[PDB]
Order: sequence, then C-alpha cells, then structure tokens
Amino acid sequence: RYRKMKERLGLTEIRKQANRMSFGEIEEDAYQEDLGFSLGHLGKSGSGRVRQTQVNEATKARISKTLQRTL
Amino acid sequence: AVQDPTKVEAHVRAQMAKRQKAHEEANAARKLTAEQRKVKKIKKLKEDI
Amino acid sequence: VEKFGDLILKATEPQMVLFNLYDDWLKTISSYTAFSRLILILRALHVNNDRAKVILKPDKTTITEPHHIWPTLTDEEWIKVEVQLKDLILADYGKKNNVNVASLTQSEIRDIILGMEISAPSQQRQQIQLTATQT
RNA sequence: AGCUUUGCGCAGUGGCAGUAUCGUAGCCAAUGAGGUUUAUCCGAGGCGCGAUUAUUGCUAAUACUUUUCCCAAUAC
Repeated sequence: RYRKMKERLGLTEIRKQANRMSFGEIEEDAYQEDLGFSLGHLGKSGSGRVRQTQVNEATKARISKTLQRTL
Repeated sequence: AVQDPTKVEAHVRAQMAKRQKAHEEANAARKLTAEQRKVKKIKKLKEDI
Repeated sequence: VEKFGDLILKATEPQMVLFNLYDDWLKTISSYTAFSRLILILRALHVNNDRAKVILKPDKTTITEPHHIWPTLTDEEWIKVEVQLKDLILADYGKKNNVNVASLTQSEIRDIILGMEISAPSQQRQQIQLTATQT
C-alpha cells in the first residue's frame, strides 16, 4: 500500500520536467486563457532528452469505489 | 541476496516449503480415514428405521 | 572467459551470436538469483580472473561441458563457492584500499560487489578545549 | 462406489483498491429498509453517533581509553 501510494504521488519524469525552466531562453506564451502557464523542458527544445516523455500509468485518473458501485 | 544469493534463495524456499508443509499437515491431521468415511456414510444411511 | 576470448580473438567476417549465461541454473534457481550469482562471478573475474579461475574448479573433474559456459555444479556447493568468491572480492578490496574486511558493513559489501565507492579529496572541505586569545 | 451442488469454518497460492474499514447495552426495519428508471412495479438494511495513517499491528534505519614495577662497596 505504501509503495503504491508513493508511486501515485511521486514526481513523474514528465511532471519533473515541467517543473524546470530554461534560463534566458524565452518561451512563447501558449494558452491565452492563462499567461504564466508554461510547460518546462517538455517541448521547449531546452536541455531535456531526445525522445518524448511517456505518460505514467499510475497517474491515470480513476473513480472511487462508491462512485463505481453507483455507476 | 547481493552477498550470498544461492544461500538466500535456499532460505526463502525453505520458508516457502515450511509454510506449505504446515498447510499440508493441517489438512492431513483432519483428513477423515477411509474407515471413518465408510462408517459415517453407513450411519447416515442407516438410521431411518 | 576463455571461450569468448578464443572465439573473438580468432574470428573474422563480423557476425551476430547468441549465448546463455544461465546455463542450467534456471532449472533450480530463480532469475534474479541467477543474476546475482552472475554478478558475483563477473565481479570476481574483473578482480583477478585467475584466482577465481581456480575457485571455479573446486575439484579436478569439474565437468564444464562444451554445451554451456559455467561448470556444472550443485547448489549446495554453489553456496560455498559464492562464499569463497565474496571473500576474494572483499580481500582484494581491502588489499587495494588498505581497509579491514571485518570492518566493512553490510551496505559497504553490497556497494563493493555492485559498483564502486566514492572517495574524498583534500579539496573537499567540511567547513559547514577552548583557547582564550587577547586581541 | 466414484462424480457433483449449496452454505459454513480452517488454511495455502494469487489478483485488485487505500475517499474507506470497523463499532453500534443508540434508533428504526420483512407487522417492510429503501425506492431515480420497469410503479396495481422492485425488495434490505438504513439513519444518527464514534475510532482512524480513509482498518490495525509489529520489525528495522534515523554507538568509546577500566587496570600496573623498580639504584647503589671488592670500606677509615
């Protein structure tokens, strides 16, 4: 249980990479509706890795037990 | 397991075999003998007289 | 391992080849017990490659058939040879680093077997009885 | 004489989820709980309160100095 709950709340590589931000490399302001929203090294061609990051399956949104039984 | 892998695996399988042996002897200490099963069936099928 | 050397050193026309380092181990031991045994053996061969060669043959028969690479040995003797191999690795580490093998902790031995350990130069400073002085 | 069904215990091997698990000398309930759909029809728990890492226990990680021996004539 502790391992599963730590993996769910753990800082995934894609979420780790959005935390960062390049120094002096100014990003274009995507997402009009809220400026300041910026992905980190996700696609900014900064200092990340060559391949695209993959979504962690443990972060996939799921529904409750009572909600499922009502469904 | 890094230090002595085979010894550790042998210990783990010893624990597994101990659990299985305990389960099997618990099943055996209750298992009804053939004479007991026969007398049980006969007594169940007899008493409607 | 002299089989790999005898193959590669006298080979031409580069070609792919497949091996199996879990010769017959998987019939009796698990996968990551076989991997740990392989790691111990490979660390030993990295350490000496000749003392471990003698250790890999506890007898003079030691039937290492050409069908596979490692000697056909039993698990009970595998425990003993692993103990000797671990002792060899620790003894070499102590000889090279002037440390005491009995003084090594458990995680110290794990780090010795797996990878390597970090040193500490004099430039690394921990700047992070009383004598009164009149000034 | 095997085969097999149901319910209940003791186990063993797994898988799944920690927004849920348990308690109820509190109340109500097949003399009917709850009913959004299928209502001259369905058919059981519900409410309030309480404990909690949203069940509860362990195991482990977070260190060295007590002692106890000593100098001297082949001489007025």
